[PDB]
Amino acid sequence: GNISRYYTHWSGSLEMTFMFCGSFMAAGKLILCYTPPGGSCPTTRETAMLGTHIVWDFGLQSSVTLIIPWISGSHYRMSTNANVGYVTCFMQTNLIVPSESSDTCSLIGFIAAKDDFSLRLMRDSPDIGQLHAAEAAYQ
Amino acid sequence: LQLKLGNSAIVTQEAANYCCAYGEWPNYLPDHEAVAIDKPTQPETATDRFYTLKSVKWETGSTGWWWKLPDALNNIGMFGQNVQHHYLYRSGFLIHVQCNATKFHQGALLVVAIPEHQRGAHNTNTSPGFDDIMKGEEGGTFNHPYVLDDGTSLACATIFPHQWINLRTNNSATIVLPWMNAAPMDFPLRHNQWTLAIIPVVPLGTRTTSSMVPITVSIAPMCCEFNGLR
Amino acid sequence: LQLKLGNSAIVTQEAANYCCAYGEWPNYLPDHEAVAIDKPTQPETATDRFYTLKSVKWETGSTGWWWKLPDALNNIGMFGQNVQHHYLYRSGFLIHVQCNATKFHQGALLVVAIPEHQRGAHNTNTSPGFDDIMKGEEGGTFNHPYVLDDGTSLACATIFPHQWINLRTNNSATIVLPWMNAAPMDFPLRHNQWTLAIIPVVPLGTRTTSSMVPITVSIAPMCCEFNGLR
Amino acid sequence: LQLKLGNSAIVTQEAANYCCAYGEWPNYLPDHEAVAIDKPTQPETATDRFYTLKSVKWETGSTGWWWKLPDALNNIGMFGQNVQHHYLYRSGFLIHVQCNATKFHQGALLVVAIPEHQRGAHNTNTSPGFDDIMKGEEGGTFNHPYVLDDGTSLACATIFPHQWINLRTNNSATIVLPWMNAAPMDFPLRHNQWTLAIIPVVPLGTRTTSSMVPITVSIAPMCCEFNGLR
Amino acid sequence: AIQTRTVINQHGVSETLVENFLSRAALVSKRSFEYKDDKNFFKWTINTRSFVQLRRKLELFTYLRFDAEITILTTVAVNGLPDLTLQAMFVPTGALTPEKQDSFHWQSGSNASVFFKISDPPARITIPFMCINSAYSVFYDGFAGFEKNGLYGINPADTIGNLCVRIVNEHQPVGFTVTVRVYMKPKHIKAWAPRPPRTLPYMSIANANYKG
Repeated sequence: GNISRYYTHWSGSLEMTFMFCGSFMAAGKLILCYTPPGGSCPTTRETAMLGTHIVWDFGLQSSVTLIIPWISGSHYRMSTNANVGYVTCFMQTNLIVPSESSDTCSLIGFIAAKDDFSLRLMRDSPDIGQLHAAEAAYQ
Repeated sequence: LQLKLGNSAIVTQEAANYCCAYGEWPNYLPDHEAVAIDKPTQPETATDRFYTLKSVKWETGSTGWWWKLPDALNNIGMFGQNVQHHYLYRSGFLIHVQCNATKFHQGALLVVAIPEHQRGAHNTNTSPGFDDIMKGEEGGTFNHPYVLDDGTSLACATIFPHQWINLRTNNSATIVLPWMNAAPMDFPLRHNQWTLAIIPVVPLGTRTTSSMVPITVSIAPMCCEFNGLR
Repeated sequence: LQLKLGNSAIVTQEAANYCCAYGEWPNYLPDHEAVAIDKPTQPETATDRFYTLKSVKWETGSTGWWWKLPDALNNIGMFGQNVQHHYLYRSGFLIHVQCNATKFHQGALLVVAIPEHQRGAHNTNTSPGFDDIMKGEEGGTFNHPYVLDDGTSLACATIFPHQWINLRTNNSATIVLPWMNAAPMDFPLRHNQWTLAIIPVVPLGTRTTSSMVPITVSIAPMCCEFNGLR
Repeated sequence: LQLKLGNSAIVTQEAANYCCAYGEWPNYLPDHEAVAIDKPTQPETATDRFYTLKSVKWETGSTGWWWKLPDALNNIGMFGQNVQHHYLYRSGFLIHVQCNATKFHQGALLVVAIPEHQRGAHNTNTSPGFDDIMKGEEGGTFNHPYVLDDGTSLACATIFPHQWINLRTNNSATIVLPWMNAAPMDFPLRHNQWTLAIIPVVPLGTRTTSSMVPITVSIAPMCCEFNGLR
Repeated sequence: AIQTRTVINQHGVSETLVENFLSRAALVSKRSFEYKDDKNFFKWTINTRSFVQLRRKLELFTYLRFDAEITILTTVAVNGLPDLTLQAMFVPTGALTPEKQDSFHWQSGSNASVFFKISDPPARITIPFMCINSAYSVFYDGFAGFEKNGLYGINPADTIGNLCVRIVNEHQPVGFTVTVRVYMKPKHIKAWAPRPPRTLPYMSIANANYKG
């Protein structure tokens, strides 16, 4: 996200990775969905399963990865890209933990770009704008 | 190992061995049996994907669950849309049943696929009606699992294609169903070739009186054909 | 498998794979870069051994820990005695981080080695002083681990050489650090090339409100040189 | 000769020669231009069929008719269902225009396909709105056919891909349109690549004051792609 | 707001080269000084941390090795315009910086002086890679000294030098304002060990303190 805001036009596939960080005996299932651009984000688990999805049992497999095929938004002044796609997660089952593991278990997500990812038309990043000891390099 | 089929994928770590029902793998309709409706069309992917049902709660007083195929899928996705627009169909099935238990849960499940499970009703002469049979995605519950709700026995239900889930050894089961009919095509809205039954032979148990295990059913149509329409 | 190095040995049973920082293995100073102080002397063993620090207590409200290299070792053993008698040094590092948890503990740690982690202070214009940086063997604690205490992000801290410890999958982490400087030698008492940071991204958990996991850090200087002295 | 394409067929006896627009036949997206959305999916038949519109009544005071592509097809059949579910598309077009006249009718039609016919409004500064452009299957009527409703001329409209229907010589016209865009894919609900315009240059005539000729438009998407979705 | 989209046709990795990512002539200093014969001349310690956007781009790395292409763009404004000679003198580390307009350090036989007029194209020189080490330390996890606040983050081998700019002309009856814009373009760039971007606003020039 940060390196792409130095550029105007971006393009390519991305790489999500979700890591389950519960206990060893925590079990359950998730539906990780991919909604393409244009399509509506699912609101139910059943609509979620009808799309491109992953039924991920995290009872033994702690990490799952998913290729995001080709988002590719840009910058417009004549206005944003807005909706270019969604990754959505639903509970297929309940979280099943033993009575000595914690009730609450956490997921973390990762994103990387793939080798087809490309950036174009370098601009200024909007992230940090403008302080102390500034005029010390002059006196 | 992942069960990848279409844009659906069942992403697990442990799944040992499938059951191939009657040793038969699902193939398409061969070019000597198709004297009928000319060249039954094949989407080849659009139906052939896992349809993961709503999970059922296994508890200590569970008698069992059943889904009828293709009635469990006749209103779901591109399978269920092709069922409403087409008149004939032919499909096998990949069924994956999975349990979410810890090493402190116990219990055994007979996961059995029954060809043409004509059901009986209990303590009456009237046949089961339409709503007593065609339950859809929700499926049904065994009233008397010991007789398989048809006057037979559950003890001999291993004559059918079956898998055991003993929570010591495994939590998953895979049955691969071929086309099971006396006709090459059939009529999906009014006849079922398979009933997937999941029956707890040994009931569920841990100590704190409210032991509960998710059971998840994923059904994939295999080699699913339909009549022409063009 | 044992991490045997010198008269020190880390005797474990499970340790899967090290992280080699920027793909570079620590080597000695090559014979074209040593135009400087003539033939920097090598004890070859006397420093090159594991220095196992005091273990830190990971709990639910832990924000994280950091050690600066070689400041964490400048008063320990034959490394720390050579730091006080020599003027220059060059070394890589083998770092082994280990957790002692059961299968009922949960939590994730980002074990990250940061080259030249210049720290910032919070809500002031004054730079961090000497005592705010040079903590020695005890190390420091992250005040704001989400910004890595330097205005950046923790989310992007995987741009550095890092390892994950997810207590489901692993409890150990090994990072092999090369020499990381713009100069071939440097000055161990007043500049740090590496900061080993251990930050819990997912906090620790079990049921009984006082969950606690030991984290043990073992640092070995690799290919550790020093100036002549004779 | 029959124009057979899919389960649609235009079964005529006389149709002399198509117009191939800019000499280009519609092909699929080649494997060097598809750096974009990966492998744009092809139904290969389900859209590629004739969609025969409602016939228009040509009379003596007719100024002309226009349909915008693919706006004329965005709510029709499996093309229009794929337009509502997909985000991108790429298609050429086969257009067959046909007249039903006797040998006592007279009149000439310019059947012209205009790439990116951006329309103007008459006697105002406001641009044409959405309802003034996106007419759908019904299409529109030329307000001022002499300027082509865009400030240009109809006399020079033969610079575009065109066919003449002179009711002495022919009553049919076939234009084969390739993909006409500066991008390889585009967005079917909000941009039109082609406008099929049918304009009577010589008006219709017989004696009894109410001369009327059916004009029938059949549009087939050719080589119609869409983005993946899986 | 209105929401749009375009089919993006890209191929190639050449614009994200670190040479292309960083070699542009950026404004690195701008001062006014009045003139009537460090007041009354331009003196700037050549850093990269004056403006926060070049600072955040270069703090994407740990080590940088580059030559600096300095362009000096002087405009004048009276309090027409006379044509004035300016001296821009690069004073490296180890040389002595002027403190007056008429100091003898402006007569430097060893510092790189450039003499240029307003009517000319802008003065442009390339300061080489000046460091004692192989790269500039963008970050420095150390101290410049140990004796009573030898400051943290300061590396003695990072000092480019000073850019001292004066007016070679003598005093005039007219008074005028000299604005010196200094543009730096880093050249022949090598970069090492990329870092997370800064997410919080900078508080000081000399350190990495954060307010949150």
